[PDB]
Amino acid sequence: CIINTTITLAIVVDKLAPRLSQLKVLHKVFSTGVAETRNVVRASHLLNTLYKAILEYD
Amino acid sequence: DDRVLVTETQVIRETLWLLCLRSVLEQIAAY
Amino acid sequence: MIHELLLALSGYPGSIFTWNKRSGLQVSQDFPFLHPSETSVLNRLCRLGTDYIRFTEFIEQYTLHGIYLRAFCTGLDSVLQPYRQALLDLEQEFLGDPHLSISHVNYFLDQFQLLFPSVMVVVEQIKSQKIHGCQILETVYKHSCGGLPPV
Amino acid sequence: MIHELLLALSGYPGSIFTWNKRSGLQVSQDFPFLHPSETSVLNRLCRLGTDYIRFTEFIEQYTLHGIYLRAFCTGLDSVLQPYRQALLDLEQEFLGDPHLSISHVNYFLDQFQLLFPSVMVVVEQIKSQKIHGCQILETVYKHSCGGLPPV
Repeated sequence: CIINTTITLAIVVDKLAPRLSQLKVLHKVFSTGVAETRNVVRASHLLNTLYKAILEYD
Repeated sequence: DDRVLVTETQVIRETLWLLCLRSVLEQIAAY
Repeated sequence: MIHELLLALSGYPGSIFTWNKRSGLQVSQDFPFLHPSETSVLNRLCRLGTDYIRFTEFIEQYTLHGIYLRAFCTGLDSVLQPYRQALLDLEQEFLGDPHLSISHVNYFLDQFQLLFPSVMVVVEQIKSQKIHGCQILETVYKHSCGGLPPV
Repeated sequence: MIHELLLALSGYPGSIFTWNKRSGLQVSQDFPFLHPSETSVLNRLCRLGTDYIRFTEFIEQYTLHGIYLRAFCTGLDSVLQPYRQALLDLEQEFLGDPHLSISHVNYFLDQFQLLFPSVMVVVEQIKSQKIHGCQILETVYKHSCGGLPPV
């Protein structure tokens, strides 16, 4: 729709509200999947963070 | 101090690729 | 100035429309280009902008905790959707004919001007009494039996 | 430049996309016609081309000997078939509308970008440890129990 209606800054942002919201969650869910050495603690602590982070959003 | 003086629509295209001007861009940068 | 205003009513304040942390949106002072009689209707128009800003600031802040507070804000954006959509339209009408004045722009808000005020104290009762838990499903219900059809 | 790139991702390097025997495919330097911010995504895009070239060079070289090495390369082209077929398509979409940018082209690869990397070290273990004989049917199997569904 840019190459082919007027479009400016304040419109594309508000159009992307339900995405820039969903994206902020991943910055906190993934932050606990990156801050950590054995292969069994990096995978257990990750998979357990999700099941904890979902019960927060219920 | 010199500046590039970009047009307006060019910014949105650039923002899509990333996906007061120094202020508004600073927020999208955080994304 | 039209597209300048339609951003001020969106949540972005500027030089013409200064922002104050206590009072709210308001016009700075007299402007030579415009008439000195409009300095009033805008102030009457900003009484609406202050509501949306104080709304979205609270919506983002999420503030108190509990799912019933999360969902209230989640729903609070839904009722606030026709406000935004009706604001995007104003630009389209002004893009067509360049003979429309602030009078027509003020006229277009009509319904939002008599809705926000009644849906402003519902938020104020929450942040001023620490309404925690399912008790929200009554504090909002006790105000649901209001006379105003729109509310 | 589009059809220029779609050849660089096929195994043919040129002036815009120089070839280095050690590093791999990469953009030469800044170009005035294009933006200076794209010089990155292409370099992110070439990390895929380097894989296909180093693949097909090894596939042709057949290098070590043994039928189980011949058949491995014989099969290695089969998994690499959807990569080529999905590349022929990109030209057709660009032939229709001339408003598509590199962003969409980068987006189309999607699956190939997360597959080649995991199927790159399987080759490296062979050429670096002289895996001769039927022992390949385990070295490939020990990596077949990976989590990535595509792999």
